[PDB]
Amino acid sequence: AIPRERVIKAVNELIKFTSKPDDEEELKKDLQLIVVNNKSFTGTSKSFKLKLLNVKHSFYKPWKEASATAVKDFKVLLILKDSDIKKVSEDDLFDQLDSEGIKVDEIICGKDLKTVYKAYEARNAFISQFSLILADDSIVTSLPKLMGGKAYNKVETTPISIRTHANKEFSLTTLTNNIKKVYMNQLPVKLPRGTTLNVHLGNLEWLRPEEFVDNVELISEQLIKAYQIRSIFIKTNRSPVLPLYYNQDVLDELESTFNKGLMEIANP
Amino acid sequence: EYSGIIYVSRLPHGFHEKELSKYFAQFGDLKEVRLARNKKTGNSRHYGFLEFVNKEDAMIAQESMNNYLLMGHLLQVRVLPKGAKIEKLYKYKKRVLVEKGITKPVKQLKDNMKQKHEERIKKLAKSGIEFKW
Amino acid sequence: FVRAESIVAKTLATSREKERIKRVSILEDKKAKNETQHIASGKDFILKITEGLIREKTTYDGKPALLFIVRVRGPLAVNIPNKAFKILSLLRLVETNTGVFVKLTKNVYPLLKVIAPYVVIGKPSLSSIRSLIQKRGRIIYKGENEAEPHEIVLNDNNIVEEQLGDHGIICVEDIIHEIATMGESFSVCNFFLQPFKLNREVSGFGSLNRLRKIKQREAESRTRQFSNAATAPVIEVDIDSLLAKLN
Amino acid sequence: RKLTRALGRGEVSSAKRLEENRDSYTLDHIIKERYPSFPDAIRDIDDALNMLFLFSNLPSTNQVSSKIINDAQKICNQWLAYVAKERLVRKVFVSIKGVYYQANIKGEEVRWLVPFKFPENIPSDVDFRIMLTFLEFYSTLLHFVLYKLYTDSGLIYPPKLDLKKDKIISGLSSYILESRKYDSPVASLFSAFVFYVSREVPIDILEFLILSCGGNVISEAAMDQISKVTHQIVDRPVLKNKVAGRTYIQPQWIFDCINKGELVPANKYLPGEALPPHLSPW
Amino acid sequence: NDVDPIELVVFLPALCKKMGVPYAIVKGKARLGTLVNQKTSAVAALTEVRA
RNA sequence: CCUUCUCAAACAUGUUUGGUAGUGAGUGAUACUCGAGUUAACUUGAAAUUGCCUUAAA
Repeated sequence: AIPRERVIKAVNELIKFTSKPDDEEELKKDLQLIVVNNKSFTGTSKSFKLKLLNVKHSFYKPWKEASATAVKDFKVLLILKDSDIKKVSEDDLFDQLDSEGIKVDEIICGKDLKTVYKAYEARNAFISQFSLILADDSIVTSLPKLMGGKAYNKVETTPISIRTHANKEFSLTTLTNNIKKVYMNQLPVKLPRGTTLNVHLGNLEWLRPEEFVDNVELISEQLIKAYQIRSIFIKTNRSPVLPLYYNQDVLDELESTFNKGLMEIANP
Repeated sequence: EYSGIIYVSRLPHGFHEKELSKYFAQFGDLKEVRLARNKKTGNSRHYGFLEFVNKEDAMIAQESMNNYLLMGHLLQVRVLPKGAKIEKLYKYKKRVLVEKGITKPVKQLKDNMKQKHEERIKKLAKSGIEFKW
Repeated sequence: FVRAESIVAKTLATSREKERIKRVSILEDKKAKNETQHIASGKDFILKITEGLIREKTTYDGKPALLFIVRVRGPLAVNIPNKAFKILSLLRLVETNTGVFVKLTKNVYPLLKVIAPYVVIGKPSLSSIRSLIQKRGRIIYKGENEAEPHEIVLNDNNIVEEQLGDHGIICVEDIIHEIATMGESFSVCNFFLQPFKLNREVSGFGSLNRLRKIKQREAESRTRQFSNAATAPVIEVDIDSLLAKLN
Repeated sequence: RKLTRALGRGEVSSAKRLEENRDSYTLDHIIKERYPSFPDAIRDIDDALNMLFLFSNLPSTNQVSSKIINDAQKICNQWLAYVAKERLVRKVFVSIKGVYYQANIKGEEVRWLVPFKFPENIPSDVDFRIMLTFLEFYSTLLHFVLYKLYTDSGLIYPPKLDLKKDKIISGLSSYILESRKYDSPVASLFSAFVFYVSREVPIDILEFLILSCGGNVISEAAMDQISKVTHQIVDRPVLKNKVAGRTYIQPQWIFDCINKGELVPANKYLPGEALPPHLSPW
Repeated sequence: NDVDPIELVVFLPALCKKMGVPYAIVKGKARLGTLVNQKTSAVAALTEVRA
């Protein structure tokens, strides 16, 4: 898969390049993974559903840990069904995620989105302050019309669909368990309609370089089975790229019920 | 002075060419109706132009619809001065994508990507980077 | 005069309806091919709503069923699109306060999904079937010395025998039995019958009748729902109580 | 006027409260003033019966509402069920206009007409407001008279109905008449007889007559929803295989037996034979 | 606009302009009365609104 | 002066598959795949001057 020594040297070289001596001192240290596929990821159809890749090392808790000295702190928004907004109170989440240190800042629903946050200015202002948006999978398919087309231009504002129902009933245990799994293990990735896939690994101050190496190893070994990948790069913002994977063989792939109902309902 | 050309802006989501012509025919005969739209998707730009046969009818339409509050949008209507005719507003459509063919053979594209990888290596060596291969 | 808000609202509602019908058509085409991987669901759901009101979602067994379809007034500010209008014309449901009988099958389900917003669908009981045929039964009958046919009330069993006798249909009760049992010559009986012209539950514009109209509209909004979700279960209501009101 | 004001001001819940908090007029004092004697009321109920049975068979129009039609049908079914249980019919005559029934009610002859189950055409040339006023008065009268008859017979009024039987067949059989030797021979005819009625034979009429001269009825038309049979009533040109132990009859046999009082022999009423003339009992 | 005696409202537009308050003259004290559950109303005002 | 896909099966409360096509204008850097498609983040009142079926009826 990935040479561990080579990727260790790559991460160490990037983290040496980051400190040679506005947003100028902050935007340039975000580590990015570029995946280039031979063919289109989705096909002819756009997708908004983020692909959740599991990693062994926690990611969002370091974000809240390191965001205490930042302008915008890490915030989690949760969107549930309108009929299920009455089954959840803030203490019900507090006593079920106080051990994990997870705090849900604000819970909304479709009615709240369609009434309180209808105007574009209010909608963008409310959305822009949140960093992790988790949605019920039942309601997640109505979200492009409500949250708008601006919210899907960035990864962090793109909603995450999580399973909230057990035995065709609402389950607080299931909802909290899915939230815990997302907060600990999995990361969201934006599947593009081109060939250039971007992964935001995180920030150099969030995690140690060895943990970045392990996470990128697990992501690469998982994506190998996910698709026939072609090229893999690791980079930092405002800096060039470093290749880490290459393969050749996957390049060789480059080159009426309606009328029956009408007949049944018509006379002859 | 004034021409028979009307600039309309802050148009709602559903107001398009057919809607605009249908509404302003009641104020007068229309010589040309155009609506600004995005080139790559069939979405209105929320402004457009109309031309009346009668400049008096253009003035009346403006003084009637200049500050009409419509579906959360306060309409804006102006009469254009002499000259300045309307042009270059084509009715664009929502474009689709299709995969084009490749005339470069497999060996040629492999050689090209090998050369690109070599140039990447040379650029990394240029930029003070000590990385293997 | 025509107001700009009316024009734009009609445009927006018609566009939403076209999007709904397009999504329904694409999904049903994938079902007709039945060899497509990416699909939201590959089966059929019925939502039975009865009476403070209870809704039960079940899976359609696929067995043929007897449905009564009533054409109601559709969504506000909607132009009926071409496919829905074609299906309604074939079902002979071009105007409201009109009911027909339908044989529900697998090829009939997708059309019902397409025409969900304009019709109300139920399962008629034998008493209501007998009441409809005995109370509102009309045929178009052509005489030998009559140059032009005309509509008459289904009053004579002799006409029934002389027009449907080869299939063994002898009288009104035979027609009722064939409609209820969905046997041979079912469509022959259905099209020999004209579509049943019902009457409105609330009529007039006095203060009492306007209050009744307000209550009726509130009840209609509470029961009837358009999901616009391309997979909405076909909604089945208490056609017995509806026919008690409309007949 | 006040409801119009509430709707004009836009106060919908106020209007609903105004509609709830009103009391309608009644005609009980007028009935008791006009009919001081129960025999007088019984003598006058015949036109009421005719009006109710006529109005129950009409379809709903703009002038005539489904609520009024349903109330007429219900009160007619209660009357028919009472006559059927007390076994009080005496004469029956089937004319092209409909069925004339003559019963004996507290020693007085009551004659009335029931139309056939067909969609009769409304002329739109009659004063429907006058007819509806007459119908309201007649409904009050028959409610009072039926209450007295059920109570004097020792039955609960109004009788409760069986909902599933109502949804199977909407007749007098839906209403079960509860409590807390008849006069021979009309009542006692068809004793311990089971009649299987064919689908084309009028089920409401024949069931009413057999129940009135009490015997079991098995309806084929009521078998659509989903041994002991002695007689079977049919009217068809070509009749299928017949069970040997069962007597096949034509519907005129029932009417002629009722009119004569005695048992008219069944050799004259067979499908492969013509019928004798149906004489009027009067 | 149709208040009699008119001095009850004739000072109001100048007062609103002096205090920097948006105002509008509307036709119908009876219409304003329907707004606030009365037969008539000389004036109406919105102070706090929902989000 | 309308009002927005509020979900499915499979295996044993857990696991996997599928389901989401958007207000417009503008600023911009930076890399990737053959005028085509992708790739950090920033502004804004729903902002704007021209890129060839009828009883929801009078």
